[PDB]
Amino acid sequence: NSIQIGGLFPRGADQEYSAFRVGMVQFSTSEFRLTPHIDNLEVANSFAVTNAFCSQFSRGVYAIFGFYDKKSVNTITSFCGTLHVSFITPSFPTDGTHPFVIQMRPDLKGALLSLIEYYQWDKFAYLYDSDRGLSTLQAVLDSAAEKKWQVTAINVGNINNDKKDETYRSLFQDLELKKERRVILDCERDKVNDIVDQVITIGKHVKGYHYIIANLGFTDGDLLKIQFGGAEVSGFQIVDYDDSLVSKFIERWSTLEEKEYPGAHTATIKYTSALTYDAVQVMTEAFRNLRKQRIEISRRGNAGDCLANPAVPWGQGVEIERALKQVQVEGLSGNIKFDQNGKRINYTINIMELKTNGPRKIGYWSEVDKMVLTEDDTSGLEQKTVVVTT
Amino acid sequence: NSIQIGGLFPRGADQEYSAFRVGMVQFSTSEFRLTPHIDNLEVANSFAVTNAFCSQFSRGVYAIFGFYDKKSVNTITSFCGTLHVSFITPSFPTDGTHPFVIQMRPDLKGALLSLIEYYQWDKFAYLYDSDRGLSTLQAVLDSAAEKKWQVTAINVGNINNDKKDET
Amino acid sequence: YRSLFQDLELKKERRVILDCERDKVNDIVDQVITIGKHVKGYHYIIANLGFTDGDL
Repeated sequence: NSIQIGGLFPRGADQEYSAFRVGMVQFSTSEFRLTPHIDNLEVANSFAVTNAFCSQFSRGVYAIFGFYDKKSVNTITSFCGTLHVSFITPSFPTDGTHPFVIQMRPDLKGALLSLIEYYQWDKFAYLYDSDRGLSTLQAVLDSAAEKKWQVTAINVGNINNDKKDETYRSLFQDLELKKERRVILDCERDKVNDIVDQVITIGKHVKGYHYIIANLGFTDGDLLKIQFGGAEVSGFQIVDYDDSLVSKFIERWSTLEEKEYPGAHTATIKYTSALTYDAVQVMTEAFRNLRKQRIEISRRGNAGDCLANPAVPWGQGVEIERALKQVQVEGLSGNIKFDQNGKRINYTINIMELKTNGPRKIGYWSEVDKMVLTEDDTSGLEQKTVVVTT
Repeated sequence: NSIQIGGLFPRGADQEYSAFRVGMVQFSTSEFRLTPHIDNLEVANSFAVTNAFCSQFSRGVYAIFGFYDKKSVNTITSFCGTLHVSFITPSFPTDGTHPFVIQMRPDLKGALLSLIEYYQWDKFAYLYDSDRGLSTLQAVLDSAAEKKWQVTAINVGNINNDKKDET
Repeated sequence: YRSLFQDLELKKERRVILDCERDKVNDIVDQVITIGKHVKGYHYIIANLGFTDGDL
């Protein structure tokens, strides 16, 4: 039983495509086989997104999948909201509730809030890139109202690569006027690298400074460059490597030849690709749930124009979502659950700290339990509580 | 020499369309007269936007006119940039240098910062709707850094109208 | 290297004269970068004619 689905991907997202095919291999079943429709179009062109979308709609695919730009999110929400076509996504969570918008990336901001609550910062700089969405900034500012924080947010993503240099030295010099010791970066994997590099060159990775890297790729980042600077560094990890299923994933992940699956022949993996690999599992789990519900879904693949007026929804697709959010299985990120809005729920994220020996977990942020310190920290290994009689 | 053009007026903007009619009256000329393709569709719905857009595109209209949402801006920019079709809007300006884009609103930003400098303020709240975009926010914060300003921005616009009083 | 400069910390040295060939010069400099001991309050003296020849 072929089951056609979409397969949008940004170019240069090779690791995700590789892990995607890995998902196709790992979870293939005799009962039916998925029929991906790969499309390597840039997400920057919303029109091109429209093109691929109508294209797969012509394919009559029962599902569509891919990344999206903040520039593109409104388009996907508009169409999938209109045509009642379900759409899973690794990308950052939608700022607004929408139908047919499953989203693999857990909300991160609340954990960030609790994280600040732990360090009890009163004031700090806050760098950010626009591309993931400014909503996090809106959050930290709203908190800043209640928490009387004097945050100094600044965008950095406008800067050209060609002059990507002095702009930083000018920037951090500005931070010196406030003598900031505390900054939360909020940038892309690459921008994280360049920023850390410039911090190295200016030497502000010395003890007395501190940093917070607002993303799931904290372990993914190459932090070895600054491990010894004495400044403390901490971030987030959706994917524990100590997990059994994870280590098992690594056992084969390293093995794959790069020629077939480039970027895969490594000890680790980007969390995003991991979310992809999980997402395929979720999809296939849903379709497995369909036949058990014995619900026919054999819609015509000749959907015709997506621009057709009226754009009548095909109800079988509408049925699909009803199952999709109800799905629940383990993945590389661990357990996953969804709200009626398609946002992830009941997720828990592993707070991380870099240390001289290497990076280490210290606690986990539950959706309800918020920050929770581990058992390691709360002990007497290096130092414990002393009873003073007086 | 009648000349086909687009028409994309969001619902509930009657005064705008009326003004458009007055514009059609004041500048009508024998050399040519415009042929509007007026439409009343939700600005928020990028899908419907694309629908009417491609619809007029089927007309092959030599120009298009209408507004856009901050959500929809990427749509129309992506199209005029791709389709090399000219377009004009009275909506708030794009943050980027987008080809085949015309826009009637001069940026209020520099005048705003200037006005700030005139009062020589140091501390202020900054209430904002999301809808016109956060560019002014990025700007006022930018000037805030160098000027040692203490901004207190807040997103009032997400509040539900059902209880738009308690908040 | 890290063991080495840590030893310098016991004397809290702010002042060091390197005297090495340009390759090991560059390496030691890189390590100084990684350990971050190139902030204000430290100083260095590179004892060779290649002071411009090396990256700085």
